[PDB]
Amino acid sequence: GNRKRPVPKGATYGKPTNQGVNELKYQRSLRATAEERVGRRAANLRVLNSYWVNQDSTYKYFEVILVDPQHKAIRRDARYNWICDPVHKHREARGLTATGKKSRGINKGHKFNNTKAGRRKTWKRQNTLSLWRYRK
Amino acid sequence: NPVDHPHGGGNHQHIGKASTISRGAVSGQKAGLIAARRTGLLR
Amino acid sequence: TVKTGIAIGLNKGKKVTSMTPAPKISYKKGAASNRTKFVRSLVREIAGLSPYERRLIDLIRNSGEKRARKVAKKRLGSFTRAKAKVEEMNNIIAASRRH
Amino acid sequence: SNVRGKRGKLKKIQKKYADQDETERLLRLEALGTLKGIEKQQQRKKEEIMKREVRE
Amino acid sequence: SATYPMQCSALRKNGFVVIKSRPCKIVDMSTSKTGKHGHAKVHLVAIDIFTGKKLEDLSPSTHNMEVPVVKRNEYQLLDIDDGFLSLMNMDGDTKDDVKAPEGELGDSLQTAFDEGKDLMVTIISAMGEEAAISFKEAARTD
Amino acid sequence: SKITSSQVREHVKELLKYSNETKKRNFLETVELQVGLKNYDPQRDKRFSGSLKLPNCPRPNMSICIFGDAFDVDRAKSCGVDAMSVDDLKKLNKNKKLIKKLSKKYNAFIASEVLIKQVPRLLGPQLSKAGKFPTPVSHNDDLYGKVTDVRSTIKFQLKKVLCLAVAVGNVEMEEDVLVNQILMSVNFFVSLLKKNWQNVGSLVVKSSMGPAFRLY
Amino acid sequence: AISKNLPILKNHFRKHWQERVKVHFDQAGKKVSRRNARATRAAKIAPRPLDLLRPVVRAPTVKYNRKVRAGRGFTLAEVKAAGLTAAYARTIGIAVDHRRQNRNQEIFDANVQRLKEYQSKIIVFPRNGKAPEAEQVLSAAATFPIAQPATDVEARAVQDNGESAFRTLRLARSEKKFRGIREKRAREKAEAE
RNA sequence: GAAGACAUUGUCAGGUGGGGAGUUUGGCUGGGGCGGCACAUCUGUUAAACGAUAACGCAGAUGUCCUAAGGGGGGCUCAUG
RNA sequence: UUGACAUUGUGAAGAGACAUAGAGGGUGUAGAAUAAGUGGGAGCUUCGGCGCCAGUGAAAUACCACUACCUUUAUAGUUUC
RNA sequence: UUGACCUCAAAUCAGGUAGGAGUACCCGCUGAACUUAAGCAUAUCAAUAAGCGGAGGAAAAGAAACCAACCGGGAUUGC
Ligand SMILES: [Mg+2]
Ligand SMILES: [Mg+2]
Repeated sequence: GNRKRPVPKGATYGKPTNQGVNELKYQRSLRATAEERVGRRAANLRVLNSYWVNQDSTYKYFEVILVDPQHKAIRRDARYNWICDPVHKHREARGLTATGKKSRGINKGHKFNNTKAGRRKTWKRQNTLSLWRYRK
Repeated sequence: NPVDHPHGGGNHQHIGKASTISRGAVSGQKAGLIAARRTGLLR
Repeated sequence: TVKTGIAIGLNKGKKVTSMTPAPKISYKKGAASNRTKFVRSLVREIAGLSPYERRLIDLIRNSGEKRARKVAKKRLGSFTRAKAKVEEMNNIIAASRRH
Repeated sequence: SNVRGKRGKLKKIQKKYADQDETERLLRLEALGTLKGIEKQQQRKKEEIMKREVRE
Repeated sequence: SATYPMQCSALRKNGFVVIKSRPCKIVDMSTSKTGKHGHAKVHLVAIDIFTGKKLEDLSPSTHNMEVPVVKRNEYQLLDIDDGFLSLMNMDGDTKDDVKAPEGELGDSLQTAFDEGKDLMVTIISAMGEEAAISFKEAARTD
Repeated sequence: SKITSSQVREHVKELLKYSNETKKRNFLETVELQVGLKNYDPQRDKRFSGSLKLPNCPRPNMSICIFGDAFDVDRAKSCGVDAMSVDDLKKLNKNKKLIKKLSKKYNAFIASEVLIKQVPRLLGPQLSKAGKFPTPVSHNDDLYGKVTDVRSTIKFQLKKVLCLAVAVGNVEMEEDVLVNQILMSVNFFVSLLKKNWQNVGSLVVKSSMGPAFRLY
Repeated sequence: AISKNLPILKNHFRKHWQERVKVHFDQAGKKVSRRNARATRAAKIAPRPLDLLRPVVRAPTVKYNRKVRAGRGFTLAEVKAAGLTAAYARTIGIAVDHRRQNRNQEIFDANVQRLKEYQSKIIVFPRNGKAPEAEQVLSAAATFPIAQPATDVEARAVQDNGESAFRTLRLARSEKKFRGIREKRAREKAEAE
């Protein structure tokens, strides 16, 4: 379901464009918050991927694949030892998994001009004022 | 005082609107006779 | 499909001698192989039909392909998928009638 | 039971008036005043016939 | 247009207003100052012409209220059958669209037509709905 | 318009083929339009009533009476149309059997503007009950012209029954005239009808002593 | 606000623009460090020429198709016509682009010729032994410049045959404009019994 | 034990909802309020014999009406005594 | 608060509504009769009989069609409650 | 009776790993109002401030389910 806005008694204290409480939607996916809770449960592991298995009216069910970056079978085996690099701590928390990149909008094309190298990065890049030594 | 109750306020102590309150009323409104089928002293 | 040599018209552009390069293998991604055809036929035999496919079978039997395509367009996304689905269900009806 | 807006009433009787007897039913409708309304509707039918009779 | 605007203070007694999209005829008007500094508010009590219900509204005096166009028209009866009057206009036009009145006016009109008087019927038009209000008898031109 | 001119032309062709050649009748056969309207209530909805004058007359010889004054009766002598005066109507003395006989005698009535007031007072409401009520005529207008007009009148009035019928014309007219008159009558009917071309239950064309033909 | 006869200005400075102001004070120092990086890279790859060989290739749009420029890498068909595999070309310093195609024989021949001259000009060392040092140059692009092709000769004979080159353009535009209606009329004429 | 594919839960849709949120609540003016409109206009006058010219100056008017009460032509002369 | 869809499976009965295939049906009184209404109709005839003039009745009768309202069977029917 | 398998546990079992700090720059979530519109509600401020989660010396992105419509170009990033 949706994300109810956590305000006491529905009062938002602002302009009427921000008075919505009920029909607001979370920007990340249920798959994303599922693997993020799994990563917090096993912080010594690394989240690789996730997949849907089942659902009902109340819950959605996912299975999360995790890899141990301290086990010697992953310290060796050069196909997988890239996960032991410290830049991959909490990929699911930084949105670097498959559904994380899907929710961040990282794709090539004219349909992704807002979100292609990072939405906030592009916003800073096109809201920066660039002044040179010899003013153009 | 009217900040404290629906019945508060006025230059005379009086209720104002009718004191019979709908069952579909919300919290803070249900002060009075809630969902009264009839009122008054029957004889 | 040769160009005309002038800047506007039907086949505008400069005439250059063509080469017709070698075909890329990625252009045949959706091509059906024998092994996947065999797998798809076997799992269709094993699993049978979904409920909307069953009621589509009833709609070709009773109310005709126009109502079948309308219901399949409502059920699936687009009219193209609806036309392909109604065509393959008509094939299932013909094959089961042969059975 | 096949006219409009009757099943909405029939749900409420199953919800809250399933365990009831006719003495209590007559007491509650007399205390709620619907019986007077039923009486006046049948009375209005009676003067609907009666005015035609007086015309004739 | 069917209806035209007016001001509350411009309104006065025995005039027509639109209240809750109903043609209404005013019986009572009362103006009371809101606060000592403020403008007075107009409280209007009116009766629907067709249904007879009592409708009231209060508004600012400077506010504009909607006003219907009411036309009263004079006709002669031809027949009363199935609850629908049949009327006859000057220059010989005939309408049967008017439903017969359902109250004591309708009863008195039915008895008068049964015992055979020549009856003059006043029907009013306001906002696309039509009704009969009163009947007289033609004293001359029998 | 759901109904098409070519379909009207076709159905008129077998209609006139049956009426003229295969089974001819001695009396002149009138072509009838019989309509039934759908999803409509006489009690609640507004009762539509309207009239149109066809260019070529459906019934040339139908009986008409002119209630009239001295000038109207003197003109009616020239017109050749039956008339009774105000003195004659007073003679009648509101006797029900004789006025019922007159109502079954004459299909149509034409009355003067002056006397149309007391036509109900001398004659009563049985004309409104029958549905034949006199049509107004004035001193300025031509009586024989309005006799031709009333003989060419087509009237749709709702009443209580949800089915109507009018006489479009004769069998003996020309095919294009019959097509044009039936098309303009259907157009007039749907113009009177609210929510047009969807509250049309059925349209039937027929000839007198002929089978029905269904146009939608 | 609005005032004397002046043009309407659109200055987008209603955000907190003073939080994002980049003044390039480090232009000169950045240039110096950039030259330092080039020199240390050249010393690290001390015989090799600091950049790969790029193909000549035709610029995309109608505004720029009159010009020719440098591409990303050579086509696999081009390197097979030159007579060496793509992996070997990548190891000896030839940029290979697996995703561009050859539809133009002149561009194909130019790139094959350019690869032939590169293979004639380079020296490839043995992988094990002597390393006969050979005094690097720093720019394969400067040793193989991109040349615009000569499209015509500067003097010819006038060949006039009466079409004015304006009627031709106008008629071509007209037949493109009224193409599809003519096959529509032809189709209904054909299916008219 | 009870209840049972109904409740519950999720998403949409209609109603209700000063319990709560945000905001508004004309101008002229012999102070403001009430009153009036001098707020868009028209005639006569103030107005000082070109034009312009104020006041909550004076006497009034407008938010329409007309297939002729418009256009052309012909004939005739009106109020009153 | 109300409705829909999902959660949501498994079984029996009883009603109702449409599609299109066809059947029959209509009794206040008066009037030769059982008048559902409309509209055409003065000639239709198969009997040379029935209508028409005429009787009664709000409504008139042959010979034509149409439209409702009823009951009535059936479909690899469509469906709702 | 004995021996497996599956699933679930317990150990101060053998060996490991996570938390907190910093946070200028980076990757996300969440999220205003003052202000401007000469009033104000959409809008603007701003996909910003505040709040929360997570990294590195950079991070992120990255080798097309791309751009194009041309004689076509050819991962990403930056000017
Ligand atoms: Mg939630
Ligand atoms: Mg109080």
